[PDB]
Amino acid sequence: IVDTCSLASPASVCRTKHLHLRCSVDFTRRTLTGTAALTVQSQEDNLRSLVLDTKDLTIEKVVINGQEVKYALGERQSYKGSPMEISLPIALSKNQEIVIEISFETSPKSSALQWLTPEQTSGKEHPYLFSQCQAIHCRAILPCQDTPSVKLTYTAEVSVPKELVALMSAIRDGETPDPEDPSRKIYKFIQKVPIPCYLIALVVGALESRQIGPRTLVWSEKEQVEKSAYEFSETESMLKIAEDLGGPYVWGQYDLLVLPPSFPYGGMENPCLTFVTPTLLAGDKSLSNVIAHEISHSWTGNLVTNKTWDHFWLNEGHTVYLERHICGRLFGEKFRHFNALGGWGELQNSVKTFGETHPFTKLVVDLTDIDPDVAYSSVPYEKGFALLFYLEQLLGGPEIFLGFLKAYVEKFSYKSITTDDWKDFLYSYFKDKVDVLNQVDWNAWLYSPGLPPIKPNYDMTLTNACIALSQRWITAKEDDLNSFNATDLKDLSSHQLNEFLAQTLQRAPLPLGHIKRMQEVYNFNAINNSEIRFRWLRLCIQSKWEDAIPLALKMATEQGRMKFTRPLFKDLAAFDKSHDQAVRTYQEHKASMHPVTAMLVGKDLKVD
Ligand SMILES: CN(C)CCOc1ccc(Oc2ccccc2)cc1
Ligand SMILES: [Yb+3]
Ligand SMILES: [Yb+3]
Ligand SMILES: [Yb+3]
Ligand SMILES: [Yb+3]
Ligand SMILES: [Zn+2]
Repeated sequence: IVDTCSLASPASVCRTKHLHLRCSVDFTRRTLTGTAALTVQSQEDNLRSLVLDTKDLTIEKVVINGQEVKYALGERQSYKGSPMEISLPIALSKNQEIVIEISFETSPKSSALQWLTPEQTSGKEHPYLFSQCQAIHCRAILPCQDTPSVKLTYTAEVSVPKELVALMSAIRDGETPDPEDPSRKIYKFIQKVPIPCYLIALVVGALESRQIGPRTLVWSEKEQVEKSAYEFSETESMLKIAEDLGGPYVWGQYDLLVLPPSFPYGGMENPCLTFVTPTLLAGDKSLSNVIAHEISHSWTGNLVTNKTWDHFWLNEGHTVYLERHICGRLFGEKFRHFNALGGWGELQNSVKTFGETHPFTKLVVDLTDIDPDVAYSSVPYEKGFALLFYLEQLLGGPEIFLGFLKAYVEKFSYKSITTDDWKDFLYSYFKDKVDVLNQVDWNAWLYSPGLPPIKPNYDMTLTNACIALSQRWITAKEDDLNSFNATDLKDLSSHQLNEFLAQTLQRAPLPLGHIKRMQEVYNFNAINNSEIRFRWLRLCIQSKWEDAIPLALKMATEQGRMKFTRPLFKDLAAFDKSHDQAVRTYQEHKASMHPVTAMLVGKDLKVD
């Protein structure tokens, strides 16, 4: 099967087995410079050339067997970058391995990287760099077969200014002063478990660590360590549950890195070092499902991997499925159902926003000539989850379906698979239930746009109070507003508060007087919980409350998680009173934003 997002030679032609990366980080030039040594195994007879992905890389030379070889860069193909063809000096037989050492330098404009000035950090004294390779940005750091169909181990040595610390998606393997430059340090890393390259990660900054479990340090700038250690304290208990459900955690360490506010995603499951947004820091551990999610990826995604990005739902549906099982183990089955139902609500929202015929409301997609970053949404997460929850109920319940899950992980560990591999295995595992599986509308579930053909069964117990309060507000007239009071919230958890706001946002706009009264009685402006504040601010802006404009602009820019930043900017652009402010604010912040987020918000706003 073809990876339409990669220009490199496919796995049927050759396979990278190992990367040795030696590089130096230059904050003055905003470049990573060094060598990438790829141990490549031929999958063909008489192999005489191969192609790697690159994007905005400067190649100095390519060395094989101690000598330079011929290579050429093809024309750039937009978001895919430029293909790099390398002429092998000796034809390779099948299964023969060689080492190809490429000397390269990244561009400042690397879409994989954000370079922060001291001013953009917590500490204000030192600059900061972080990577984000998923889906296809690893090629903007180093030449590689940038496709999740290929898995490799890696070792790395990274030279940085001595006042800073480097971390990677790997086990830390020592530091020393840089023997060539006393103003620098060299940090070493080893990743002994084979991984797709999208899992390669690097951060360099003024980082400190705190131990929070037997195999977990939290890393961040000093200003955030204390809050992060508390917020994620349940990590080890989640890892133990995850091991029970998925089998052995094979990666050794499970560290967490809390990035600066411009980190563009809730989390990234980089092996040995999950990256998360500081917008998780609600002060009460209430957004810890994101940690449960990233933990779960150590099985579904990092062990069993999607073969191409068209099959991304395999990564996300199964991970959300495991995530909600971890939460259910910790807080009860009724809570698992509460979050499952909330996820269905997010899928409804996506389908409504995209449109019920939109190609990216399909579960299995076709990314031919589409930038994965433009396609990305919560659909593969929630439509994928819905399919699995539906199957769980069809096939005899969670205990039975968890047996399939563990078997599936065992079966495909260290491999990259397609939707058919998954469905073939489902049928084999549940062969005594084929008659039931054969009545599943597979083509609709997998390939039709819109809401899925069947909605699962959800327990309503923790949801009822959220809907009831939302409905009171929606059905209230002016002469009913007096009856609302802070006592309304006294028995709602933060999770239920968030769901009340989600329910209400689905019916937005509300009358302006309603939203004013809400603030007057509940003081939602004072809540720092990022998920709650996000929905609250969207509700205010869509209901045309001008007072909320500065609050929404501030949330949109003072952090950069796209889940929040993109919709806030879009709501602000849609509101006539804030439109010009939204565009100008974007234009003022554009140069200092994450490159991917800057591109997407700019497209969202039609700024060019
Ligand atoms: C979430 N991660 C931490 C950052 C974004 O990572 C991506 C993962 C997959 C991707 O490609 C798609 C998008 C939609 C449907 C199918 C495939 C695009 C981006
Ligand atoms: Yb041959
Ligand atoms: Yb400044
Ligand atoms: Yb098949
Ligand atoms: Yb009335
Ligand atoms: Zn995920």
